[PDB]
Amino acid sequence: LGDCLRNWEDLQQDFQGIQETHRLYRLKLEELTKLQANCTNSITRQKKRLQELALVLKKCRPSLSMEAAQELENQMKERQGLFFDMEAYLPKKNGLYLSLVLGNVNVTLLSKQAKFAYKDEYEKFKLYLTIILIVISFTCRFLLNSRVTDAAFNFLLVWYYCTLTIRESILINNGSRIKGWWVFAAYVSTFLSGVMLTWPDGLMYQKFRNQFLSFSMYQSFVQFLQYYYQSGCLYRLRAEGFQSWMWRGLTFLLPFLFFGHFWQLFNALTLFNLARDPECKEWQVLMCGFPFLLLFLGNFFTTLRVVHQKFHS
Amino acid sequence: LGDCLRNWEDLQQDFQGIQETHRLYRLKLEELTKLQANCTNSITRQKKRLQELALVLKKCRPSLSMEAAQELENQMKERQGLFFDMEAYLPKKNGLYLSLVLGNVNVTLLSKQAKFAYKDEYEKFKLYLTIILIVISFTCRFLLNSRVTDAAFNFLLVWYYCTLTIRESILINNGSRIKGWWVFAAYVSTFLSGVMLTWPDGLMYQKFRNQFLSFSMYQSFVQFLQYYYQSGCLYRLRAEGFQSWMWRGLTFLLPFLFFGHFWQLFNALTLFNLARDPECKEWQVLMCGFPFLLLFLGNFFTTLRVVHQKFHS
Ligand SMILES: CC(C)(COP(=O)(O)OP(=O)(O)OC[C@H]1O[C@@H](n2cnc3c(N)ncnc32)[C@H](O)[C@@H]1OP(=O)(O)O)[C@@H](O)C(=O)NCCC(=O)NCCS
Ligand SMILES: CC(C)(COP(=O)(O)OP(=O)(O)OC[C@H]1O[C@@H](n2cnc3c(N)ncnc32)[C@H](O)[C@@H]1OP(=O)(O)O)[C@@H](O)C(=O)NCCC(=O)NCCS
Repeated sequence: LGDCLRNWEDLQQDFQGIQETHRLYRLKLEELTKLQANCTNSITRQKKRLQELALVLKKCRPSLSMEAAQELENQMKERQGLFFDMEAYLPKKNGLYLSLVLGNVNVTLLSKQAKFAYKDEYEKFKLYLTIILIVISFTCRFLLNSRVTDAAFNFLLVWYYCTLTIRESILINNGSRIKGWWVFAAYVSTFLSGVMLTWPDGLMYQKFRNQFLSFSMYQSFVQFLQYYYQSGCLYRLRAEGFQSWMWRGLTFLLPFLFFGHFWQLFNALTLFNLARDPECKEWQVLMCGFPFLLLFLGNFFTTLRVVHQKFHS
Repeated sequence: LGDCLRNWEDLQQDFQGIQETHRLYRLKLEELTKLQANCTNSITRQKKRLQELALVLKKCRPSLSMEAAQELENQMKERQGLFFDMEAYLPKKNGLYLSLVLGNVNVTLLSKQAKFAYKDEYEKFKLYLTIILIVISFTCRFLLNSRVTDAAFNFLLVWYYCTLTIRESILINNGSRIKGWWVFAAYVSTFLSGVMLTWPDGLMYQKFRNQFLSFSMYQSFVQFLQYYYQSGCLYRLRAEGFQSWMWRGLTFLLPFLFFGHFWQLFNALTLFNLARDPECKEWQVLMCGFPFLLLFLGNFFTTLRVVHQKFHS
């Protein structure tokens, strides 16, 4: 009717406004997309030129005011670190893994509150799937001696460790100092739980079923303590007394980490004593004992490293 | 030395500049991040108010110049589509699936050349993994009658269909009109290839091994024709004569799509005749015949839908 168009025009009176407002935004979006690329080639050509200055300096300090020359070291150690806080608000480019899974989308959070809010969502993610991986691995272990439910647990374990590699790769390019092992221990665990699906139900599977299930039920319990430490370390780093918490959550975490690292060792030697048995006929016995042997030496000799660097600091 | 610092200062004569330049960028980045949210709440409150105008009109046209009332339709048919080209340069928010896998990162490409360059990379991705899924499924089918290599093919098939759901979900929020089935046919195929790993090597597996392997070797060959059509429809839509190609690549695609849809039907009825056999003892016989029965009715009655809408246009 008449008024039916009267309200139709009182709403398009400002549709000229957003149409006007959306012009001055795609213009801002396009001039901002060039300020990023401008600011990216200019701090990357200086940095590659900066290290060139260091090598020209590195060769002389052995041959040589002993520190008058290394007074230039702390001059380019913070500056190269100044470039790192610069490059933290510039869009990076995906690595070989994210370009595979996601393509060439941009995954860098261009804020300091957005890297936080994403690393908080990441710790909550590992906690919510820890409440599922400890409820599904408890029925599997105690309530149901089945194989369709045990294969549904390894399909969650595979999907949960594949989602970690993706989320730990979005953290790694948005400014996270995740040591190389922790991102590899997820590929090793996806593999170890992948060869766990191909394992035919038989006599060796029922002899390692209780060990694997009650370990990945413990490995979820220790991820409840990792959460409360990890999320307490990122909610306190945002805002001396922080090393009194860090050296308290760690003291109450290491015994539960080393009881887990020596359960992976025990889980490996088992699959090596299940192989020497004639009733064994499956390669999956040996090809699980090696991941449990990698995950031991990798996790153990890295958690010791993390404490060897925190002891000095 | 002396000149060793002379070049140290000639390189930081502009480090005051980028430090200056990087201030005026994070300021632009922060005022742009507010222009997006400003422009997002203003075209979403008008749109939800726009449909309100339509319902206030929709009730009167049956009860009632009746076309002077319905000329309001095409007045807000493209207007609501005008909002769709607006919202195409604003960052969306991830759906329930991307928020699971990726978190709350932003995955929308804010350009028209960036949505193209990402949908081109997506078609090339499906082509490169089609050359792997046709080389690994040919050895499996003809060269190697093994089980560790057949389980390595289903682990690629699972990973390939899980990477499609992620990449088809980044397309869907960056402006792609992918029909609901095509994104579901990937969850059905991941499941069907997931219950293909749990299938214990036995007597029923060796009776369906040749069918499944030679189908997923055909299904890769038809993805060579899908690529050259999909990428030909993507490089021509960028730049009458386009319906002469579209109705030619389609004419040479439908016979290869319906020979594939009636192979999924044949693959389903087989797993229903492998169940009625006493020598069958595995639920995986039935739980594959249903996905092959979904993938038939879903793919077939959707490819017919796609041709039923292109016939009218
Ligand atoms: C000591 C420990 C508990 C955490 O200490 P930490 O202070 O967080 O480690 P770092 O000082 O090296 O910091 C590395 C960065 O990556 C994170 N990080 C540390 N361990 C990580 C891990 N396993 N996975 C992902 N991120 C990790 C840290 O939060 C930090 O992030 P940020 O600097 O961007 O904020 C670590 O050894 C750990 O997490 N071990 C788990 C291994 C395990 O599960 N063993 C049992 C198997 S049954
Ligand atoms: C007809 C067909 C070949 C493609 O026609 P089409 O014109 O591309 O489809 P539409 O017109 O509906 O367009 C839908 C959108 O999603 C894309 N699309 C179409 N089919 C798609 C599919 N299976 N997967 C992903 N995207 C698809 C289109 O490229 C288009 O993208 P865009 O508009 O953002 O540029 C389609 O039926 C198809 O791809 N079928 C494949 C199913 C199959 O593999 N069967 C054999 C199984 S053995």
